[PDB]
Amino acid sequence: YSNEQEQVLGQIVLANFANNEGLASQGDNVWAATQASGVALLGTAGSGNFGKLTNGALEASNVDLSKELVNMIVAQRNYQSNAQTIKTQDQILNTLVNL
Amino acid sequence: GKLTNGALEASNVDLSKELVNMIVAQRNYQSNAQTIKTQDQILNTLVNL
Amino acid sequence: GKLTNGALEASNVDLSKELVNMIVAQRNYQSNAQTIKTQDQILNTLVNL
Amino acid sequence: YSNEQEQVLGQIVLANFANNEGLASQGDNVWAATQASGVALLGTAGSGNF
Amino acid sequence: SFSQAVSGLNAAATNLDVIGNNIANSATYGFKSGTASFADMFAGSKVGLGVKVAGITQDFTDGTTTNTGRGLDVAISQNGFFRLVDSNGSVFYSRNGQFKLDENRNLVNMQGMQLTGYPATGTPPTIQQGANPAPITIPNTLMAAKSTTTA
Amino acid sequence: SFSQAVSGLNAAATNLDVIGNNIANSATYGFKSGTASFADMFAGSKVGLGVKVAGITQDFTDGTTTNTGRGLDVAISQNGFFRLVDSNGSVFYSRNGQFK
Amino acid sequence: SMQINLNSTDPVPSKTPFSVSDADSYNKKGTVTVYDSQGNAHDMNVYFVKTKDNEWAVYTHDSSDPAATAPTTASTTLKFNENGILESGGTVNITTGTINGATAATFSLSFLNSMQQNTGANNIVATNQNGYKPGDLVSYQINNDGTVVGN
Amino acid sequence: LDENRNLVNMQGMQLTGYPATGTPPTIQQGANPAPITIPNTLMAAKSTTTASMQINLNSTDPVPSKTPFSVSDADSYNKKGTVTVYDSQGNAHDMNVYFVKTKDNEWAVYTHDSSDPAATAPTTASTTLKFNENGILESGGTVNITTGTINGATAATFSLSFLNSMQQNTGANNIVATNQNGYKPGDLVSYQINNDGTVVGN
Amino acid sequence: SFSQAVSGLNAAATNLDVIGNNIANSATYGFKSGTASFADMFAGSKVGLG
Repeated sequence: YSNEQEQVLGQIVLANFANNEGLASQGDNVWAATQASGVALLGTAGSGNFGKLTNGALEASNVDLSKELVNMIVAQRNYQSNAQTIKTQDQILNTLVNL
Repeated sequence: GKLTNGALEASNVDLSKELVNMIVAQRNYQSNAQTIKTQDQILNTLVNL
Repeated sequence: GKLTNGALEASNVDLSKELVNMIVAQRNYQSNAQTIKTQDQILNTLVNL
Repeated sequence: YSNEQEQVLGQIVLANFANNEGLASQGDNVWAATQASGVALLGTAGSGNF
Repeated sequence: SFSQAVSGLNAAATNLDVIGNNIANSATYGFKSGTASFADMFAGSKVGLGVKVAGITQDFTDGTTTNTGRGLDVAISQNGFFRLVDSNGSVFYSRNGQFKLDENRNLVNMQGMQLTGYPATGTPPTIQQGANPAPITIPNTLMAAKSTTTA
Repeated sequence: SFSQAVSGLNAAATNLDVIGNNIANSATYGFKSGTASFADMFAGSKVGLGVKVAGITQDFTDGTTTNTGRGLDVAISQNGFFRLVDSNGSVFYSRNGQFK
Repeated sequence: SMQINLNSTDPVPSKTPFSVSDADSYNKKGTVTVYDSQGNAHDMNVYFVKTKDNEWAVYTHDSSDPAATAPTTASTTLKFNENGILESGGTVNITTGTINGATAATFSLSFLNSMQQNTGANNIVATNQNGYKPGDLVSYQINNDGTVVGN
Repeated sequence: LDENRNLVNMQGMQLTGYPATGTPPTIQQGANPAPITIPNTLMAAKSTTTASMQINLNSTDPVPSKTPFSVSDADSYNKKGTVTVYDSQGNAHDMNVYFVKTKDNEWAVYTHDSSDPAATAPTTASTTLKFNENGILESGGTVNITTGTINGATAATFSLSFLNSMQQNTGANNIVATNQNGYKPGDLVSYQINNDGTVVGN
Repeated sequence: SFSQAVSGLNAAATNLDVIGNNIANSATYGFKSGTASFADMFAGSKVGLG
């Protein structure tokens, strides 16, 4: 304030879950707690089992582009292999029908 | 805030940050283009069965 | 709206967004042609009975 | 409006059915209510089962 | 007999879609990558009926912390989730720390979801670490004065 | 399928347009930088339908003050906006202090 | 139910008697949201005040009732043994107030599994209650074991 | 890690293994495998039952000048050390151990609890460490020590050891090792699986 | 990947700006010089991001 005095308006609460993999993503970089993830355990930053908060900073995504590209290549090759299997079954069925 | 006479507030655009972000963005765009290329090859493979 | 003299309103066609749609529509067209070919083979195997 | 004030004209209604699969398609990306689907339940977006 | 080949093609398509989605959300502060988990579906016979996707598992590893600077921006380290509420009272969780004050002076993210926390009450206000979490507000009302009682 | 990659390309293009607007406006008194904020589009399935541009956020950091020697030039330090009126009486707000 | 952990090193508050407005008059405050017969939310505040080592007076108040009487008598007394395990006073029957004519709810509040040892500070391990508010059907599902569940 | 704190695979089948029983918990391999679970159950405190203080002593130290002993006066003793023990509630008791050289190779050690404000200062020898011809500890290496009663917690009595302590021409008296088996309550911070299959919660 | 080099470049730019500001105030009565303080940004992985 302007009177050389400050006030506290609130304290941001943090949530921790037993099962992180159980949280169902609802989009808009937002998660919703469900039965598999359990009930949310609430607390404050830096106390208990919570990490502290960094001010003036944002956490970026953990997506590495190189690994994604290589996995895309491998998955494309696997998809084409499965398509080859489908073609094989097609030729087998065509051979039997042409009998 | 107070007003300073005889001067202007310049832009807050730092050029080095913009250049680095441009490099990152272009690469991301190229990665997404590669994704589209992969899915295009997938659809071609399935069609040509 | 306002009128700006000495200026022209360019088109609103973005080439990137278009080329991608061209690829997608090409794939849709090829899929429909594949369906046509399938029905053609259906009629063929029925006729040759 | 131009008088620095906004005015509401209406609210879009949303309809949910007990049986979506029972809806009889009429074409033109349009569905029609039938006995199999049941009577449509009306409501507002973002509330209840909407 | 396409029982296996069709399932394999579907699994490969799902994995490729997951990879493409990961590629697309590369610049989404608060995004965690995903990986498809596959399982076979042997059923009675030994012929290996096919494959199925057992689920999609997130990768909840902390991303790089970038000092954008905007004061409201808060990055979270280690474990924890930011808690938000929509207009209908539902509770949601997010690692994205890009916040702004709306017209009613309520801390909201880009989508308008109200950030929650322990509110303060009393004179002087004290953080009610017990009080059920409430949306955080930053009123601009003028602050009253306290008569001198201890010096 | 195609939708995820299309959304990713659109988001990358929007980011690049924001960067281009910022870099072309590096020399503009009172201009504030912009940054695109992205959000994913999960809907029911866990497949991650894609990404979308949640918005473009301005950065209202006080820029460097540059003198010019003109008596009608004034800059707003810290917070504050110049209030302006057009021909129709509509109100507007700007940080640029070049007046004539 | 309210499982809490209390610190054995906390000094006895100076400001006798206990006052809800006086923060210095109590050691710890917690909140539990219960629901009455009609479905109104009662934010029951539970206050822990240390009296003598191995003794904690517990007071209760209704923060949703504007006509609730100010608590002047200790609601119960938690006594922890020399090993820090709760020995007596862990259960008490508590009745809330009346809001807009709704029937007050009488429920048993249990401090089972609460322990007093040398922790960092007073922290509430867990809170739970078996009441709820009216709910509208949102979704339905069939689980792995065949049970049909409506959320 | 599911909602019930068990280790399960993607399909939900629970991983099995040898459970841990006893205090301190150890893997008992004589039992049948059981599903592995990781509870948040706070860990209780352990009052100390065994403490150890290995120290090296200087031979050239002169005897204390200001007889008698006072815990307040620094010149009244040769050395002072601190060991933190824990009672039934996990409260910290700071045992100060005082070394006064009495005769050649003979060192009286006093024990005083500084965490209890109402405890009286010791006036009589708690133990007399005897060192042989060359450091080698001779006798008096183990002493029963009783804590004070603080905040209603049970006082923890324990055996405090000076084994392998030496007294030679070392430059000065400095503590080499202090150990104790007690700990204060702690909450679950992390969990890990070792390369030998053990699941360990930190 | 890119974030590490981005952080390094931003730190170097901040140091350069601080040095330039100090030089610009070479003749400024009562001015005290400034120096940037740097710290690594390890987060979980042993790579040490930035």
